[PDB]
Amino acid sequence: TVFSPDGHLLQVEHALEAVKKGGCAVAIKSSNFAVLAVEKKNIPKLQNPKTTEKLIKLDEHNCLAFAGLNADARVLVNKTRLECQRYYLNMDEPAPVDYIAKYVAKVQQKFTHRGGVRPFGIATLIAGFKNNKEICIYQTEPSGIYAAWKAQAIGKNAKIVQEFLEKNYQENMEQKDCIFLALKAIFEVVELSSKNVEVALLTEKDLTFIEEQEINSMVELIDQERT
Amino acid sequence: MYRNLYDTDNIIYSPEGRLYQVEYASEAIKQGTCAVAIKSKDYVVVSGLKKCISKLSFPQEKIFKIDDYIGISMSGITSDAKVLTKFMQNECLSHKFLYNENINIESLVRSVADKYQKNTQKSSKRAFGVGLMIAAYHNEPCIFETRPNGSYFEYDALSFGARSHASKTYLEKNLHLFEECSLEELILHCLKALKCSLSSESELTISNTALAVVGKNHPWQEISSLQLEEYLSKVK
Amino acid sequence: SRTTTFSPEGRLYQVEYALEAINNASITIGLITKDGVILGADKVFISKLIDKANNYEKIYKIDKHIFCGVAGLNADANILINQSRLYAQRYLYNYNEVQPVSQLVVQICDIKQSYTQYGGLRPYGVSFLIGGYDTKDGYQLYHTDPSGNYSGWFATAIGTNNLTASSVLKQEWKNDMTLEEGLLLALKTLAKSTDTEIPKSEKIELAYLTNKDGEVYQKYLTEKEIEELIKLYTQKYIKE
Amino acid sequence: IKEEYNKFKYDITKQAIESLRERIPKRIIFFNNLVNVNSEPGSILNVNDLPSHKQIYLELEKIKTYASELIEIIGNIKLWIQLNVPRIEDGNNFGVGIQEEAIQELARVEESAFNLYDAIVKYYMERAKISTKVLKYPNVSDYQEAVRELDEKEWIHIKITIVDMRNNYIMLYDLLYKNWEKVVKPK
Amino acid sequence: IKEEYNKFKYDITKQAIESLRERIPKRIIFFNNLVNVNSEPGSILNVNDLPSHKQIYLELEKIKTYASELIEIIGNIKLWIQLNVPRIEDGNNFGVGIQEEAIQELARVEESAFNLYDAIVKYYMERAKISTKVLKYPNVSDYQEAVRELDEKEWIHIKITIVDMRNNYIMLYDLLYKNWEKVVKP
Amino acid sequence: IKEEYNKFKYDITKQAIESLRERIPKRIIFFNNLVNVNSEPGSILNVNDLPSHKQIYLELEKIKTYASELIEIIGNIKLWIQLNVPRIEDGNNFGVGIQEEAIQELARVEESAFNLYDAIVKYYMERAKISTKVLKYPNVSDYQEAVRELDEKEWIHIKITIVDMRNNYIMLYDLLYKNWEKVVKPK
Amino acid sequence: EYDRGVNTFSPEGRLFQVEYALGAIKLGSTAVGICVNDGVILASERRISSTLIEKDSVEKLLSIDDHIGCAMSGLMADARTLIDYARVECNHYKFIYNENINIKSCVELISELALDFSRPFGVALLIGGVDKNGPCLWYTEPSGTNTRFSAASIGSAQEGAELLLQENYKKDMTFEQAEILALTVLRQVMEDKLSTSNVEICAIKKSDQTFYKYNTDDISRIIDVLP
Repeated sequence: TVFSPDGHLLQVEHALEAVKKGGCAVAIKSSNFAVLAVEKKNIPKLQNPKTTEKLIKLDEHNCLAFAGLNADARVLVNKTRLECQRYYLNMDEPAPVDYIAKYVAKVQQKFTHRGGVRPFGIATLIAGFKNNKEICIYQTEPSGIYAAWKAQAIGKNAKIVQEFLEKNYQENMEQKDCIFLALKAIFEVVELSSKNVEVALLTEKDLTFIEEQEINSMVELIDQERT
Repeated sequence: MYRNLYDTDNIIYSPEGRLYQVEYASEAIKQGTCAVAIKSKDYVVVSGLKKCISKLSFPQEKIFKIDDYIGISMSGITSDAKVLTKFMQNECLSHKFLYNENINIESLVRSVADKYQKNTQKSSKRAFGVGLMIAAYHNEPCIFETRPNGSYFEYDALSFGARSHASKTYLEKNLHLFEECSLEELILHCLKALKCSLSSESELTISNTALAVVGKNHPWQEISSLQLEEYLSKVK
Repeated sequence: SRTTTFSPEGRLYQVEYALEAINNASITIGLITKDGVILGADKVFISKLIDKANNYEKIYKIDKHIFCGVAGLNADANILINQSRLYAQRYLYNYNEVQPVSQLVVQICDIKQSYTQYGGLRPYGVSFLIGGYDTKDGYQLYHTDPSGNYSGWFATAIGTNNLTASSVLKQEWKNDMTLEEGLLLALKTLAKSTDTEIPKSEKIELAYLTNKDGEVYQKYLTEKEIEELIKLYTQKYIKE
Repeated sequence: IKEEYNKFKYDITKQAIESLRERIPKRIIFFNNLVNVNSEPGSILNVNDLPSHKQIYLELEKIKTYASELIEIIGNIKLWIQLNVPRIEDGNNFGVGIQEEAIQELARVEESAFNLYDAIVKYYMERAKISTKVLKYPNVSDYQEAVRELDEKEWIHIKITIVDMRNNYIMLYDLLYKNWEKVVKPK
Repeated sequence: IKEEYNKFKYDITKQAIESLRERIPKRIIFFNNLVNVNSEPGSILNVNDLPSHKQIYLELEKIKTYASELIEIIGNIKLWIQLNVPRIEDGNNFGVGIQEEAIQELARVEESAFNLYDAIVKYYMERAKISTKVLKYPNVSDYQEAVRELDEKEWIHIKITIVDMRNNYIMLYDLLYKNWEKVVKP
Repeated sequence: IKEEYNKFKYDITKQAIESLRERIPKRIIFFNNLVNVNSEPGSILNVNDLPSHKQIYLELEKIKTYASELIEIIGNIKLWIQLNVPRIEDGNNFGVGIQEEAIQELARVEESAFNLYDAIVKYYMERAKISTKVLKYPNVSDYQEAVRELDEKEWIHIKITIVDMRNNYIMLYDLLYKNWEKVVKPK
Repeated sequence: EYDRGVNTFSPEGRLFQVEYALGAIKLGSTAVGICVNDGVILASERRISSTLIEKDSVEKLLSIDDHIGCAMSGLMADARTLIDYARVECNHYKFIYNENINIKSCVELISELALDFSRPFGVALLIGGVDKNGPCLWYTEPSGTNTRFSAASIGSAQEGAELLLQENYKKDMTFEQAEILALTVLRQVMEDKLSTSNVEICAIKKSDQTFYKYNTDDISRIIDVLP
């Protein structure tokens, strides 16, 4: 990996563009919880659970929904879950989300600076807890940059979904209201299939999923809101 | 088939017989500022001209210090010159620790010139493009200098790339420095070299020309910021 | 260029050619039944001078309860089998129990993923249908690629003519399938993929797990599939 | 003036989408209705339906209409592609390469339709010179055969122009459609 | 309008496949019966079987028919591959090269047949021009020989054209048959 | 002498900025108002409104005025870029290629507009030559038809120059605007 | 055109891979630091264009130690690696020697890490502090040239701020004198208004010998003086 004659990096901008051809994933912060959202696709009558392709855990309080290369997340998560547990062994405290995000960003940065190593073509977003009872959703890019957010989205056509989220983002919301805002982000997959969107409600330091039963009760209301 | 094949690698040789990658480093020292040293009978003075990049900036240092009786003055890139300074500092200080006598000058430059040699045969590491200027005094004041290829020349006066040709010609006809035992005439003779070899219509020496002396009862005493502009930077 | 470099489109080159290199290899069929997972194969015949009675290089054995049907470079397939047999045994040496296949494909796709990321070496032109039985979630059938993006399945038809053979399992497959009915189901898709109507029986090989609380995992002989081939004649579970 | 110029860039974008979604598909079917792809071999490029040749004249008049409408449509489209190329930079300019290939093909088709205007002038000039020789040398029969063959030549060229027209129209729409995301965004 | 456009896409694909399965093999056998490969040397390209030359005239008319049918067949086949070119990408585009090679080979044969109509005009124009000179200079005997050699030249040119037709038809079919899996789904 | 030269360098810089911010945009709107992009196909580049043909003469005369204004404006701009080329050095000169590319395209447009004068002399010469053939051979109708057909071609050719005029101005302006920092300060 | 190797020279006596990164530092956010006789004052922008950001996770003025503050420019993902290295060696110096490190001894080690012969670090800093001998301000480059500056500027708009400081710097300027001066140069080159959120000044006083980030409340009383 070397520079460019004007000043860019041909090995990083290529990798940053590689995450654009991947399933979209949107996260949203709240008062004392942070619901996540992801939109995947599967072949019908085959591939029953999609081996939990998104919404990976790292600890009891640190969810992670990546986007991009599905095969390159295993090495990224296994090199993270190990560090999330190693921190607990050396500091006797569950790893804060500020440290995990600072570690995932250092992992991708350690792969572009070195030579003869392909960069991690994967952009993620980590939603967890800080040392105090707080919740700050982070977001890391393959270049190595990272910053917290109140809402963020990555994946295929992430600009049009992040732009919509920039307008109707309220300050503090309700558990169902915050889900509806994340469920109003089906602006990537046409017809809003219930077998495509997957959300998890990370609350009270204990992650949990969201059953498809209440999904249909919320995904059907969007069709009766465009008129 | 020529002019572009034998140019970018430190391993290939030209069909004529010239290592053109190392030859660029010898020319890379010419883009730096000028420097000049005078070897008298018992003293050695080094005149170095700094380079103020901007009005708000400060002139970067040119003349350094290695030991009490050993001080160098780089001329080239600050990237590799600083590395050779640390290698020369850890080497001479180890000699005063492993033994008690001071380090021999020629036995020191032999280690520094060897550092250029180790960074010339390997394909990965490039050559240090920097023209060193080692001025010291142990028993007879000698002045040594290196190039990207391993070399030593017990010079009596030198110049370094800015207006070296205008400065070399002044030293070629000024060979009375050996009998100019008076330090005052030496520093005026050394500063006269820069004054007659500076750029056109530039400021002569407005406290931006580093000066250092070394001799019999003189350690590497950097010329203070007051002793030069009182009479040395005022004679011309 | 090398595998370390990316492409302006975002895809890769070495892992993309390997995905196409397995398309020129023989087909393999995966199938989960209500009794045990079964597999299919296609012995490519360079000539009629092979043994054809004792061996077959399309379905191997990983452990006493985990078995895969390889498809791709037969040369590079032997390394991963020699690498998966160690992980299937190092887990037993470290935890005194059988290894779940969900924890095996992760242990084996990472060895592929590690090649398409550094080292400057070529990737593994191999992809296989690995299935087995476990106490945690019953029978399973996973499927790896040269990139490492594994995924669970019910029926897969990688090798040559995948899209045609996979469509057969979209309709003819049922949620409830017995062992004998599943074999006949997987026998037709193995034959019509090669644009033929009946297998020559000096061809395709099948395997099946069907844990009878001991994981028998019996393979098939050239005479045992004759009865299966004869049953296809009467009851034809046709192309459609 | 600043408003009128910005209005023009807006005015271009409108015209381009209108041409690709309606004007171009309509012409594809139009030219196809004159020379259907499903015709059997030899039923198109023949001479069975054949002073100056008034029949060829009438066919050329329709051609000139077809030539005019083609050049006008592509020209704003060509300019429109030009308006979307980003600032020239070193590296990560894969999209300008896609853009340049599209501009190249548009100019090629334009040269093809443009050459019809010059080719029609050549027909009348060349035919007249040989005919003068027929008047001067009425028994050398090859001059009269040359006249006959020239009409058969021009008749074939007229139809080959229409098929190439037809095939280019679908090829232009299909080409832009596949690379549409790089056609609209600059980089 | 959306329906009419999609309907066209169905009609082209049929015509291309139809030409390779029936139209192209039939012409292979057709041209071979006129210029058999098993003929002894000199028995094809000869002048043994030889105002305007009415005998030469009838054969060129047949040539124009052969030329017309070739351009019509190749033109839809050429168009069909063009609709099958995938989106342009950097790398892993070996299949577009076959397509590029295919358009080049199809266009080469097409341009060759296309130039015969202009070439036939050149024959009559040149023969008529020399004939005018014969009227002006009736005793210079090489002009009478000139009439003979031009006809022999055109007769040879006619026959080299028919073998090239035959040879082009087989080279196109043989190339597509061997590379059949890669031409449709590159 | 030193003063007049330095005065010249100032005079160039003024003229260059003045031309791009005012002189060039006003002419863009001017030519666009003559050939509006929103016209439906075939209504501009047609021949519906069509001794020598005095009517055709006035249209060619307008082109030469337009041609004059184009060559003069671009020529000083080209010189300005040339005076802005940095000293030739090895490496980090991707931008000089961009500068060179701008000069290359600018010279191309200049040469293109320059060729109308050569194209216009050829028109009168060919039309006069064909007319001699009509007087010598008054019954071969294709010579009279060639003259008629010639007028329709030249009328179109006049109009194609105007569309290319319009489109070249935009291609030049868009390129310079986006690459403004490197043409002035290539570093 | 010689661009394959990383350590290739030039026939004119110049480097190539280092010079590529010389233009890469001219794309980051602008910054400006003034070294006065009483201390060092820094300033920077805050490109938080998207309002969904937390606005505190992204910072341009990190801290090397409690006595040395610095700025950043260029590749933000690589700038953190050098700052993390400076935070180690400066702290490692305090463990060996009880006194705080000198900037002349700290900038020389922050420059030697940009001499990896990987790739050169495309980042320029504005390391400043009040270590000893009064306050000093240094400006490093990827080439390794460490030039002590009295008032400099790094960023995409560093050209305009260069000539402004030359016509405004006076040696007898106090903290409050330069604090307004540290904002008038930012008011010139700015595509926004100098609000209480886009500016993130901080200073190191000579008295307490420690740095103190000027919060949102303290900067409001300085941005309203209208220079």
